Amino acid sequence: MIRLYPEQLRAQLNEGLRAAYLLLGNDPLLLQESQDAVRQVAAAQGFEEHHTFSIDPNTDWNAIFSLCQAMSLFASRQTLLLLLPENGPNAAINEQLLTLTGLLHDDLLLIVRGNKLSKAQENAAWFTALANRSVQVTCQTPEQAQLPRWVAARAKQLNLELDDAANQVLCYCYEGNLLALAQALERLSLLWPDGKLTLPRVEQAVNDAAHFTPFHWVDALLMGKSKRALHILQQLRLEGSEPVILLRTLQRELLLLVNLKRQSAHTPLRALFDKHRVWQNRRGMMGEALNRLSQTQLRQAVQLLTRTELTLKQDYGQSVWAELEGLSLLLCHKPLADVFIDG
Amino acid sequence: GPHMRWYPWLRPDFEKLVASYQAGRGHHALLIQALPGMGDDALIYALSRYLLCQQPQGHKSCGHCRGCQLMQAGTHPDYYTLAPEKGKNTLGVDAVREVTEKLNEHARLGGAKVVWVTDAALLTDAAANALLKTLEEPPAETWFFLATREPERLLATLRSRCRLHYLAPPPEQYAVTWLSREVTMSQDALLAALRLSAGSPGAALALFQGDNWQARETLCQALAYSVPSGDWYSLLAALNHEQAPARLHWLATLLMDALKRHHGAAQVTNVDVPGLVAELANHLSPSRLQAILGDVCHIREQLMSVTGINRELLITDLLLRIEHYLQPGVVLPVPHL
Amino acid sequence: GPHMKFTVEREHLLKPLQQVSGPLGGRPTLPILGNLLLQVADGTLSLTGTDLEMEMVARVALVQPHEPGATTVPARKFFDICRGLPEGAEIAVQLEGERMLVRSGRSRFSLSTLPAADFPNLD
Amino acid sequence: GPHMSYQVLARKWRPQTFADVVGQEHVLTALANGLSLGRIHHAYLFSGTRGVGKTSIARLLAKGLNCETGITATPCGVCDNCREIEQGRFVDLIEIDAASRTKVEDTRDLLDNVQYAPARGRFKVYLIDEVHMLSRHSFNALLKTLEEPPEHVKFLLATTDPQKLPVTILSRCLQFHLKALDVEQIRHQLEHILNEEHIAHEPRALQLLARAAEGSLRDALSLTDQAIASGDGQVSTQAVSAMLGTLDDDQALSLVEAMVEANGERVMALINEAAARGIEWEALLVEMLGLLHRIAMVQLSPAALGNDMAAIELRMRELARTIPPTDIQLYYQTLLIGRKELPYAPDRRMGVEMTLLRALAFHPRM
Amino acid sequence: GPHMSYQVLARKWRPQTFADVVGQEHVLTALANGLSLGRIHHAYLFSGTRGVGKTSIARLLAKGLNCETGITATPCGVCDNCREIEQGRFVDLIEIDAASRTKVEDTRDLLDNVQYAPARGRFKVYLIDEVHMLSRHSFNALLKTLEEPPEHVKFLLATTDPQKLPVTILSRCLQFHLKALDVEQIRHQLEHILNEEHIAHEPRALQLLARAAEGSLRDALSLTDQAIASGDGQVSTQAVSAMLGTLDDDQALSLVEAMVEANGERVMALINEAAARGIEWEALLVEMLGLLHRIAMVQLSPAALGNDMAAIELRMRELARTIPPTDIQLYYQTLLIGRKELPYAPDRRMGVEMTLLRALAFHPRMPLPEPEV
Amino acid sequence: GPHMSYQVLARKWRPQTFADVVGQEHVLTALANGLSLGRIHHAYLFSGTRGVGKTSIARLLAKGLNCETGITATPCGVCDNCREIEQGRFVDLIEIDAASRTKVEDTRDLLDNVQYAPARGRFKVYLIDEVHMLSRHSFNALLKTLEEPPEHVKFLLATTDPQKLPVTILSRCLQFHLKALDVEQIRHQLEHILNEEHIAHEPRALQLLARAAEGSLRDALSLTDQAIASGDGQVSTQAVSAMLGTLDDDQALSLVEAMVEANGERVMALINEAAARGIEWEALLVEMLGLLHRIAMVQLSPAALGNDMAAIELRMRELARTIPPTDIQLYYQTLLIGRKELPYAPDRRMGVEMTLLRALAFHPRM
DNA sequence: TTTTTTTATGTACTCGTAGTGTCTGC
Ligand SMILES: Nc1ncnc2c1ncn2[C@@H]1O[C@H](COP(=O)(O)OP(=O)(O)O)[C@@H](O)[C@H]1O
Ligand SMILES: Nc1ncnc2c1ncn2[C@@H]1O[C@H](COP(=O)(O)OP(=O)(O)O)[C@@H](O)[C@H]1O
Ligand SMILES: Nc1ncnc2c1ncn2[C@@H]1O[C@H](COP(=O)(O)OP(=O)(O)O)[C@@H](O)[C@H]1O
Ligand code: BEF
Ligand code: BEF
Ligand code: BEF
Ligand SMILES: [Mg+2]
Ligand SMILES: [Mg+2]
Ligand SMILES: [Zn+2]
Ligand SMILES: [Zn+2]
Ligand SMILES: [Zn+2]
Ligand SMILES: [Zn+2]
Repeated sequence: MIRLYPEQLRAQLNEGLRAAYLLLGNDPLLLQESQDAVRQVAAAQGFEEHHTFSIDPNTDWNAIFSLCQAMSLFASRQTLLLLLPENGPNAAINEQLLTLTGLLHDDLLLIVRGNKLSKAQENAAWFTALANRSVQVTCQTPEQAQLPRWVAARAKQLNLELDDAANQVLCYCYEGNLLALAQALERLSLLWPDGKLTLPRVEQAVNDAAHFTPFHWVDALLMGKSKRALHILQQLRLEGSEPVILLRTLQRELLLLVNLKRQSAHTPLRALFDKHRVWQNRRGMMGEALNRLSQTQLRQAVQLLTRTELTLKQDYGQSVWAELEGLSLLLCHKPLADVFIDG
Repeated sequence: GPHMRWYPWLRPDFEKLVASYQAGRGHHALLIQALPGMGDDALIYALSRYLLCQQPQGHKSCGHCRGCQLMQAGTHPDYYTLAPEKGKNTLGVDAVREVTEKLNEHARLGGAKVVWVTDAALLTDAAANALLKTLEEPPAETWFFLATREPERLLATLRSRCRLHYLAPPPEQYAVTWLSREVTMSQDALLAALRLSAGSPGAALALFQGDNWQARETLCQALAYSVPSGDWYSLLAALNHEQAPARLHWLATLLMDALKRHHGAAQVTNVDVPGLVAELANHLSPSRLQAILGDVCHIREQLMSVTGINRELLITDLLLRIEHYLQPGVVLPVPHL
Repeated sequence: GPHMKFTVEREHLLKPLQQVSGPLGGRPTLPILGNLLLQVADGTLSLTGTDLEMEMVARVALVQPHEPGATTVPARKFFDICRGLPEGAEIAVQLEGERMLVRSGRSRFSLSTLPAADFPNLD
Repeated sequence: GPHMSYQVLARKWRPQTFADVVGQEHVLTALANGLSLGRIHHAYLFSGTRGVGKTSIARLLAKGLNCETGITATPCGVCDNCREIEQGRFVDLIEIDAASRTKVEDTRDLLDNVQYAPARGRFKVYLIDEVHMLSRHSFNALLKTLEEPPEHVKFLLATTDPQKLPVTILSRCLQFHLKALDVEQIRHQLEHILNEEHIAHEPRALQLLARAAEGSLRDALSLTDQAIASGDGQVSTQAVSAMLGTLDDDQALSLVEAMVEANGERVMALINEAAARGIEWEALLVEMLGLLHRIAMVQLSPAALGNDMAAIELRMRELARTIPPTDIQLYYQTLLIGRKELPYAPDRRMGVEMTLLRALAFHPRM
Repeated sequence: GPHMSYQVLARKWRPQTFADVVGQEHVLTALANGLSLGRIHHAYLFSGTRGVGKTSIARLLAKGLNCETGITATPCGVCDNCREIEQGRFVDLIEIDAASRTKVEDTRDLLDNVQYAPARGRFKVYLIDEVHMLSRHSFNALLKTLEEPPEHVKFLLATTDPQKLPVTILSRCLQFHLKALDVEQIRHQLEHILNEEHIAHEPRALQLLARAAEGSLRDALSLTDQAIASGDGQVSTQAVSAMLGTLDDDQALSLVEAMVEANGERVMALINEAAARGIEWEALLVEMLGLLHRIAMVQLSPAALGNDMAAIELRMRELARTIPPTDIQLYYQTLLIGRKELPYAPDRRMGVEMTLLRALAFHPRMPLPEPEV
Repeated sequence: GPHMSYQVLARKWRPQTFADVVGQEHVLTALANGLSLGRIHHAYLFSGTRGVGKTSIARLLAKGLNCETGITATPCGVCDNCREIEQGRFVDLIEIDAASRTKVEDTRDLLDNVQYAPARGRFKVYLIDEVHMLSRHSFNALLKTLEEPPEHVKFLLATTDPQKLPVTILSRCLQFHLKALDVEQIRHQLEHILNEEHIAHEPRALQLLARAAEGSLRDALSLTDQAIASGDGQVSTQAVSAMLGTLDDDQALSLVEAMVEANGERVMALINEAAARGIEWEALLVEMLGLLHRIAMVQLSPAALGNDMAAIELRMRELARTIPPTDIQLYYQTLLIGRKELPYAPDRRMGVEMTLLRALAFHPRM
């Protein structure tokens, strides 16, 4: 199994088509781009007839197997496409994929599109049977730090000049939404075909259609970026995510921070992080937070968190969205008034 | 498993209650105010055995008629039970509605009908309201049985339409004798368990049978460690569990006994653990002890009442607020009118 | 517009109605495409049914006094009226305002129509 | 079989004629005047606390509306329609257990059939019981029908909690507030029915039942049936006293005098003794509330005291002679809050202990 | 009058002319001017509290737009269309109880038949009552029809809480908010109705009915019907006061005056008198709280008393001239706490009495003296 | 119907050329450059705020794509199909209200109509309005059609809520997001139509209409039509101000403005106006608490103001800058206590007024 | 580099299945 990124696919595709291609990632844009490149190269190499299927307990599997085992009157080369569910390949789906690999043939090219593969998913034997001769493509969304480099690289690929300001604006407005980022890049390239993009040109045709996760909010709170935390919170509210998800995601980390701040009086943070399986980036963020947070701030944060939880669960109130800004402004560097933490 | 474990203290009441049904003048709705695990379920089961029996005698079921056999097997077309669904501690309105709609048709075996709700305190407002009218004017030969921790906790409308029977707990000496017969342990711990169970022998016996006694010992040790130092956060390790309200109640009883010892009350709920209560009494002032007790009981009530609440956050915040109260110069809460 | 009239037998009308019903009756793309287009010309009757890509037209001979007009009447309702009449009874049809009147032996119906100007036709 | 299951008093003694109704004179007068004068409405909403008689009043109104004698203020009770509606087989009267048929599908299905004619009676009466349990969609489905129903249909809503109804529903109905029955009315009704059924009783027991029923005839009747079952066919004072929960001893006054003196030792000893006697804690707290109320009342105005019980009121005069009014007021407030939060306690005894410890903490030194 | 079977006060006196509406002037003028100028929008939403005239105004607009004569703001009472719409079952108006047609499967059927020409009249008036009850798919179906409807279709949308509508629906149509009626307008309408029905009435009873109506005329008129029932067909101060379950101030003013003067004996005597009358004890506390709140009103601004309390106005002002605002704060808070604690008192009379005792004992100017030491 | 004035301004003033759409340059220029330079996508998905021009711009795209004078941004409007698209119906422009045709049984027929060659124009144009309400199976069918679109068809989907669409549909559509129109653009447009409709107007009335438009030009046009109605064919400042005051719903923010300003008469007048509208009082207190919390968050950091409160951004910013935090905390405490005590009040109106009076007593004016 | 959500009841909506009315060349 050759594991690759969408940057390196072209050369591999020029090396020669592989029996199976597994497009796996959480990013729609990179998955679609890799799929388009694979299909274009296959069409160049004779693969003319394309078939698409969706994996589902409602999938007519017999039709898929017959198509994989039936020759066509025209364009004998065939491409099979599958769309993995959000849960990935289930055990029954794993057996179905094993049977499909058993019927894999030279004249048939197989493409798989779906979310990331969890360890158990590739543990299943069909994955290894494919990996004996296949290529896997990890289309994972670049993190916050890696976004400007990718945006600049794509801009240079698309033959348009981007400065630091426009790149920063695009990164701030389209994070986790690379599809909309490429839509905006096309929009700006077509709006002004001069190829030079600066702050005044890009500040017009860019909206804040970002896509975030609760982990982004928690990491923003940990790093102390109050403005970024508020941006993530507002974006998540506009998206419609359940506030209880945010409450739990913050609660786990906040309880860990409280315990580690309590324990820091006897043991340095280096051993404390290793005690409870804290990862390296998480180790750095947590160390920064524990150094920039006292006991009183953590206690007030927990008090506000439990007040918000009580408001949400027993009163069924709609003030949790506004109250979460209280935590956002309390954790970073700013103590809040007593009445807004208890009452 | 657990079944109709008849208890001696139900004997004077059961013989009475069946009499109210022997003359045929009994109320269709009998709400039993009995402490949990004290024996309300067994009494209701025996009463239903008498009621559904086609050929009964005296104060017990024949055990020979087909109704008795079907009742023993656990299946009967005229014996409906209303219990919380597996994994959920509530009684939905859908089950009550289905039962009420089934009551329209006649009894299959030609006898009477029994609808027994396991715990009326777990009724959802919609379910209790759907049961209101069915309770009021049931069809011919229909019998309702309800059990509750507290009758006043029920809906003010449902409880009105029901004859209320109170099962008096046995005197403390009789209960301690019964549990000494059942369990071979010290008298001090047994009396402490009986007082913890509000005098209900069944709840204390269940506490001893389960791992709750080990948990109480661990919590007492944690309190012993934490009282002089104020390291109340460690109590979380002993407090966070699926039975957190019981342990919060144990802590509340310990604070009760500390306040009593400061006031010098002759008898205490925690007689088996004098060292911990003495340490709590001397180390903590009564003014802050009252605030800690009130906050602990408030957290217990919040944890019990609102379903889906997170035990971790509530218990952690309670411990942190207690630690904050321990520090001098901090305002204390006052009960609200 | 107005003054259009039919006088047709059920036997000479039922079968062309079945032929022109086709796919009509279901929810259409446009509200008009549920109505058969009724036309009179040179003493013959034209039934038209359209699906934005189909057009089935049935011609019926007329030997009765009439008038060369046009209208659009709901397919299901008109077919049910023409089917429920007694066997051999003659249907007399006219128009007034936006109401198309159907008459048989001691029987009268009024149906809501649409102007022929809005009916789509294949170019 | 004349419905043997009716042996329960709450099912047998519901009134069948306007004259049989006890209390509720204002709503009865309004209904009688409306029926006699012809000022008939199409949406009556009888709202009040539980066990007051709004369902029975609504059924009597339906009987009066659908009687073959005419639109009479006093139903005959013997006509074919009256007998049928007593049997419950009357088609023209529809009783909706809205706490069970709360879905909107059933409400819409019912409202689509309002246009049809009644089978036998003049009016197609709709007895919607426990209206507040309907879904919001079910409420909003009723607006057009309640505004302008046909002349042959009438809605008789009956809720125990009018404030949960949408204002658009309260706006279309004649609201009849069923006043809670007084102690005297309950006592007289209980005496009348018990003497009708030839049941041994004592006037003091009836007074206790009326006072402890909390202004409801159904509660008093259920307590009477409980007393009958407990006392073997007689409503004896001792049995009902041990059942409802009474304080014949002066332990309440001793508890008050120990607490107001900040004597925690005596307070806890008295609590232990009372628990050893199986005291009912809520009745105990009620007695302390009454004692403190009388103490404050005599503190304001001399005499006008618990002259009923001279023995304790002498010591009460001493207490009113010593204790400042503010301490009495705060003690009463704390006892009341403890009674309020008594259900929200792991044990009733523990709740009373909480209340008394809070009372002690106000003046622990003095 | 005729009063054929007394077909309910609410239904009988529904407005039939644009001059008969009790004074929603801000919408009446707009509709009359739009009808006169020919600016007939194809969609507008009536909103406002209960029983104000939204449905009645919608019927009036359908009257004006369906009249045989030219489109006028003064529909005729002889017109065949006007008579039919008054009696209902009109050909053009389509009474659509949206609460009974929430499902989109019915809104789609409505939309399928929108293009058919009306049988009579000019505008096929779609009157949708309780619009906020429609399901989301129903609203989205209504969207494009409301944006570009047929030239002979007008939409008559009415609801109680317009905020529940999707915002684009609010955008596609005009908005008319019908303000709740003032007390004087309600009283004048009640006087008109009772005079036309020839029923004896008194000014105080009608003022009380208007006050208890809370700004909604349908409540006022149902309450007037219930008061007529309570009396022997006659509206009087005693009958309405008994029916509403309240006291006509005064008594409560004496209560609050004895409260502020620390005259506990008078407080107890007035409580005994109220018990003799047998009024609701919670009503006593509610009325005392209301009078204290009105005295606070007067304390803030002199022009805080309406004509309704004029009967005691000269008295009430004097209360605001002597009680410092902090004392009225303490009084109001104590009475509110007493009302909070009343349901848990040993007896309702006991709770009210203890509340009065606490109010007078905590009086700063005249506190209850400590007994001996 | 009668007389030309019946034409609704939301319908008659429908833009017909790209020079008529206003405030959407970032989409108009992109469409023009794409049409002129030959760059084209399989489908174009429009999105943004209500009443901004998504459907109008989609119709303009349909006009431009299907003019026989070449695929161009600016259609002539003289030839047959340009007029047929606007006046009457054009055969090759398929307009589908997806809200009316959510079920897959209609989208299946629609995609069975894509394999047929266009009649008049070169490009078969599909305009699907409110595409966010199609069913999931209909979305699957639409995705299947979009996977391999024939060269003679180009889709146009217009919607208000883009978040509901499948990500696989967004991936193949070049979404154009239209920003809410600025106040100045709305005012200039309203002045343009009013001057070209022979309707008198006054600049302050136009500014009020633009501010009340909330950014949607359709709202501005509807309020303009109502303002003309409220009066005699004249947009007077007094009539417009009265109409907006009648329709205004920001009682809470103006009320907290007056409360912090310590203007008791203004607070009472605002409470009167809120009572006239039947505003829920508990909801009013909840909104006021939310506003106070938000302004405190603004005081802590200016980033607390998101795009959700752009309408009232300036007022809240200025009331944050001018007011010390201590007054904010005291007012929040007073309002929270008042909301706690609101249910146990003689009525909600007097309870909320009493809470406001309590708040006004802190730091009053001379 | 793997990590996070409360319930109880009700109200629509859209789709396959499933069972049945009815009726047309079979
Ligand atoms: N006004 C009354 N007159 C006579 N009996 C009454 C009255 N009110 C209640 N009751 C008694 O209470 C029982 C239940 O009355 P019910 O009318 O159901 O009260 P509710 O209003 O709470 O439904 C009746 O069976 C009757 O015995
Ligand atoms: N403005 C008004 N003028 C005259 N009568 C009114 C008015 N508002 C309400 N009413 C009375 O209320 C009855 C019903 O009013 P309605 O318009 O249905 O209120 P709603 O807005 O709640 O539907 C009418 O028949 C009429 O008697
Ligand atoms: N940008 C704009 N320029 C001109 N008129 C507009 C604009 N946006 C909205 N309108 C007006 O609103 C009416 C409806 O516009 P429409 O584009 O259908 O809004 P929507 O985005 O909600 O579908 C149009 O007829 C036009 O009068
Ligand atoms: F208990 Be009743 F129906 F209000
Ligand atoms: F009662 Be109305 F139509 F709101
Ligand atoms: F108002 Be748009 F067409 F969504
Ligand atoms: Mg009832
Ligand atoms: Mg209406
Ligand atoms: Zn048996
Ligand atoms: Zn009769
Ligand atoms: Zn007319
Ligand atoms: Zn052209």
